[PDB]
Amino acid sequence: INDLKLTLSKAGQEHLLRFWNELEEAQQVELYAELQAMNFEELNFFFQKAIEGFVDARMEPVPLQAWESEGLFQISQNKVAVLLLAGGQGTRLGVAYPKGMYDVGLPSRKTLFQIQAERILKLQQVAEKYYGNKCIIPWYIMTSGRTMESTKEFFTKHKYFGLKKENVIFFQQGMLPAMSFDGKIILEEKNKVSMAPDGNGGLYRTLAAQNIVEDMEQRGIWSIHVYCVDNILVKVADPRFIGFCIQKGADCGAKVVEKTNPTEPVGVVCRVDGVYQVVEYSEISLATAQKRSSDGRLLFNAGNIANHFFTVPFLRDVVNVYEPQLQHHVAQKKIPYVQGQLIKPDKPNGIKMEKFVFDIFQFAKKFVVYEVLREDEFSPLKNADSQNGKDNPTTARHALMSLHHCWVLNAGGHFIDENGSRLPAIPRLKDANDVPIQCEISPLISYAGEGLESYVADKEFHAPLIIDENGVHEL
Amino acid sequence: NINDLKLTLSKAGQEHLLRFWNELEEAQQVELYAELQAMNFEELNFFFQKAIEMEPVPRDQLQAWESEGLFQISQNKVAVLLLARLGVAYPKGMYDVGLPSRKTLFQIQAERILKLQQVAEKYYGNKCIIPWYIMTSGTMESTKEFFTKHKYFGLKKENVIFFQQGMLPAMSFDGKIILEEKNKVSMAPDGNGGLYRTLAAQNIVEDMEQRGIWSIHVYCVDNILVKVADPRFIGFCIQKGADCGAKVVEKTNPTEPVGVVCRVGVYQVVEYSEISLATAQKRSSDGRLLFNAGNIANHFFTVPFLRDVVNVYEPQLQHHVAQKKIPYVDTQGQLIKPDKPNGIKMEKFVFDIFQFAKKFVVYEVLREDEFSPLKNADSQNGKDNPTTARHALMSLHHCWVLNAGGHFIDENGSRLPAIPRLKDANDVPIQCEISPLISYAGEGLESYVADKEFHAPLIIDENGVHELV
Ligand SMILES: CC(=O)N[C@H]1[C@@H](OP(=O)(O)OP(=O)(O)OC[C@H]2O[C@@H](n3ccc(=O)[nH]c3=O)[C@H](O)[C@@H]2O)O[C@H](CO)[C@H](O)[C@H]1O
Ligand SMILES: CC(=O)N[C@H]1[C@@H](OP(=O)(O)OP(=O)(O)OC[C@H]2O[C@@H](n3ccc(=O)[nH]c3=O)[C@H](O)[C@@H]2O)O[C@H](CO)[C@H](O)[C@H]1O
Repeated sequence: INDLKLTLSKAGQEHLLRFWNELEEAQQVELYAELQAMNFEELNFFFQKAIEGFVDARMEPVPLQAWESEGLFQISQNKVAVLLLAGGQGTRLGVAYPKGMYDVGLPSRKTLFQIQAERILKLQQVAEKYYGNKCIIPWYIMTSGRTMESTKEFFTKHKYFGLKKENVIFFQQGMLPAMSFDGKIILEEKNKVSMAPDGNGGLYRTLAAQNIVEDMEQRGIWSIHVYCVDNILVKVADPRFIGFCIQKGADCGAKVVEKTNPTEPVGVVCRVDGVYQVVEYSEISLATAQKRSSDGRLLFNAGNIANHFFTVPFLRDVVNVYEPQLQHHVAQKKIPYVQGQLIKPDKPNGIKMEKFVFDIFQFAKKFVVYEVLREDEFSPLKNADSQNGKDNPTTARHALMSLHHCWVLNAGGHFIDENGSRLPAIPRLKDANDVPIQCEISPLISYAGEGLESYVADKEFHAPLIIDENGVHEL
Repeated sequence: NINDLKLTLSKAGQEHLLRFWNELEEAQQVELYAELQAMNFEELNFFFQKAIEMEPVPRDQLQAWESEGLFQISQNKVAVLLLARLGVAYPKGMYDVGLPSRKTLFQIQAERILKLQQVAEKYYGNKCIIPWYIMTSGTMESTKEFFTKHKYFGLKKENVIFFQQGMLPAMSFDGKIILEEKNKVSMAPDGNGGLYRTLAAQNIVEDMEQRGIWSIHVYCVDNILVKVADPRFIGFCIQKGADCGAKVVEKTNPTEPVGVVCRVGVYQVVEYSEISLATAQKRSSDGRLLFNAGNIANHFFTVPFLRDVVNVYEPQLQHHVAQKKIPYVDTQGQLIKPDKPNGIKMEKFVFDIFQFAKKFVVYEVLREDEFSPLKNADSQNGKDNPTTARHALMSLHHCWVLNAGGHFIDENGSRLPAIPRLKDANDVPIQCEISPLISYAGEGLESYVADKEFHAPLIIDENGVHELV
C-alpha cells in the first residue's frame, strides 16, 4: 500500500483510503483492485479540461438500386460489420436487464436482439444468393454497466440466434469515477469508488484501449454500421445506407427521420459554425425547436436516429487521433456517498464526465445524411408503458406489426374478418373488441418487405398472421 | 396372462425361459413374469443375429489451453460424465487402493472436481459448478447409498446426477436367453457404449442444455490419476474447435491392453482384443510402434455433438460380442459355474461414436501423470493393480514436491536422490500423498514445500503438512 498511498497523494486523492482500517480484508482487496485499476493523473486532467469547458444563435439547417446493390456487394465481400450500442441496464424501462433482451409482446415473443440477429443472418443469405459465396457481417456489441456476462449467457442460450460465436464480438465499456466540485473522487461506500459509464461516446476510448479497430482491420472490414439497440425497426447493416455512403465516398454518415413535432426528443443534425454535428434535444431553446421554414416544415427537422456509417480508416483516426482532443461534457449528478456515514444527497454533489457517439462528426471530411421513413425505420423503445404514451413497448410492437401488415398488402395479400370481408388498409377501430391487425414476419423471410409473393400474393388471411421459417400461421 | 406370454416367447424361440414355471412359488412367478413382459424378444433376437455374425494417426501452449479450460469451467459450461476382475462385488469407485489417506477413487475424483471449481473461481473471480453425471448400471443403489453417507464428498446433491444404463440378457451361442436362476434372466450392462442410448432415453442431453453445459469430459472410473475435467484437455479441444476428442498415452509395449486410435478414412479406436499380433508389433522407421496412440478412456464431447448423436448417429452403433462364462441354472434345476464359456454378452463401446466426429482431435498426455488403471487384483499378472495404482499416485506427488522446490530426507536428515535405490526387500519407495483440495496437478505447493525438507511418509492436506511417524 505505500506505493498506492504515494500515487494517491501525488494526485490529491488520498482521502480514498480513509476507511481502510474499518474494512475486513475481503473488502480491502476489492478497494485495492479498484484503485490500482485507475489512472489518477489522467483523471485529474480529464476533470480539469471538463471544467474549463463548463448554441441556437450558431445553428443552421441541413439544406437507389445502385445503392442497394453496392451495399449487398460490400456485404458479399466480407467488408461490412455492425457495431451495436447495446447500452446498460434498462432503467428507463423499469428493468435491470439490458434493452436487447426486452420482449415487447410480439406474437413471436422475440427479443430485440433476436430480431437484429435475424436481420444480419438474412443479409448474409441474400448476399450469398446474389453473389454466390458465403459471407459474414461481424457483430461488435458494446455493453455497459456490467451487463456483459448476462448478455453473453443470453446469446449462448439462444445459440447466437443462428450466427457463429466467432463472429459476435462482445466488449464492455469503461467506467469513470464520479468527482466532487473540487475534483475529488467520491467513495460510494467505505470500500467502493462511485463509478459510472462515460456515455456512449465512451465507445472511442474503449475501442482504442481494447484494440477493436485492429480486429476490424484484420478481418478486412471497410464499412461499420453503428446503431442503437432500442429501435425495433432498425435496418441492421442496411444495404441501401451502406451503398449510399460508399458511392458518396463518405467517411461518416448519419440516418435521419423528419422531425415534425417541435418537442420530440431527438438530436437534430445541423451545421454549427459551418461544421456538422448533432445538437442534442435537451440543448435547444423552444424557439429553435419550433422555428418553421417557408414550406411549413420545422427548420431543424433532421432528427438523429442513432444510425451511423464510419469507414474503418475514419474510425481508426477517431480512436487514435481525434476523440482524445475532445473534452468531456460535465453533467451534475446526485451521487450516493459515505465521514463515517452513508448519505443519499437531495441535490447534486458531483460531476459525471461523458461523451456521446456523435461528438466526432466534426472530424469527418465527407459527412453525409440519409433521410428515411419513420414508419419503416424508427420506433424507439425509450419508456415504460403509461409514462407518457410514447416510445414504449406498446408503440414498438404496434409499429412493427403495422409495418408487416403493409408489407403483406404491398405484396398482394389481404386481411379478412371472420366472414371473408376484406379489411381496409386503415381499418376503423370502433368497438372495445376491435384490435389492429396483428402481423409479424421474420427477418429470415423478409428483410424489408421483399420476397413475400409466394407466401401472400392473392390470398386472404385472418389475423393474427405470423410468417416465419416454419411457414404461414393464422393463430 | 401366462398363456399369452408363452406364445410371445414361442414366436421368438425363447419359451425355455418358462422351464421352471411349474416349480416356482407365486411371488417368484410374478417377478419372472414382470421381467419377461418388459423385454422385446423380437428385437433381442435381431440384436443377437447381427452381433454373432487400419491406418496410423498421423502424429508450451499448455498454459494457454489450461486458461481456456478454466474459463469454460468458470462460466458453468463444463460437466463431467463418469463411466461407473478385482475380486469384489462392489463398484470400482468405492475401491480403496491403500493410499495413506485411504480415500476411495470416488472421493479422489470428487475432490478434483471441488478443487477445479475453486481454481476457476480464483482465476476468473466467480463461483462456478462442474456437474457430475454418473452412469451406473443395475451398482446404482449402492453407489447412491455411498455418496449420500459421505455427504457427496462436499459437493452439492443437486449437481451429482446418477443415471442407470440399460441391460441386456446373456445369450447362449445358439441365441437362447440364459436363466441365472429358475426365476431370473441373466442380465448384464450393455457396455460403456450403452451411454448413448441411455442419454437419448432419459433426455440427459436436454438436461445438459438446460444447465448451460457446452463441453462434456467422459472418463473411466478405474484410473487413480484421472484429471477429472482437465482444463488443459478441455482448452485444447476448445481452441482446435473439435466436436470430439480423445486423450492418449504412448503405447510402447505391443501387448499392452489398450485400444488404439487409428483411421479406418475416419477415426476409430480398435480395441486391444481385436488387433492381430502383427499389427500390434509393427514399428515405424523411428522405432516406435506404428499404432502407438493408446486409448485412456478419457473423451471430450461438445453438447451439440451429443445432440447430433442422440438425434442421428446413436441408432447406427453396433454390438460387440464377448464369450463369457455365465453362471446359470441347468435343465435339472442345478446352479452351475461353467467349465467352458457357455454364452455371449453383447456390448457397445463408448469410443464407437468417434467415426461420426467431423473435427476429431487427439491429445497426448504423460502416462506417469495421467494413466494408472486399476484392472487386476494384486497377484494376477503384476500389472494394473492396487499396488501399481497406489505407487503411481505416490510417485507423482513425490515428483510434485521436488518440482515445487522441496526435498525428501532420510532418517538422518540427508537429502535423498530423485530416484533412490531400494536397499533391501523391506525397503519402501517414498510415500507422499497430496490432497486434490491442496493441488490438482502440482500447482499451489510453494507455501507447503518450497525450500523445505521432509521425511516420508509425507501427507499434505487441508490440515497442512504431516510427516507420519
Ligand atoms: C446521447 C444520445 O445517444 N442521444 C441520442 C438518443 O437520445 P436519448 O436521450 O433518448 O438516449 P437514451 O436515453 O435512450 O440513451 C442514452 C444512453 O443512456 C444509456 N441508457 C439509456 C436507457 C436505459 O434504460 N439504460 C441506459 O443505460 C445507454 O448507454 C444509452 O446508449 O437517442 C435518440 C434517438 O432515439 C437521439 O436522437 C440521439 O441524439
Ligand atoms: C470399451 C472401452 O472403453 N475400452 C477401454 C478400456 O478397456 P477395458 O477392457 O480394460 O475396460 P471396459 O470396457 O470394462 O471399460 C472401462 C470403463 O467402462 C465402464 N463400463 C463398462 C461396461 C459397461 O457396461 N458400462 C460401463 O460404464 C466401467 O465402469 C469402466 O469405468 O479401458 C482401457 C484403458 O484403461 C482401453 O484402452 C480402452 O480401449
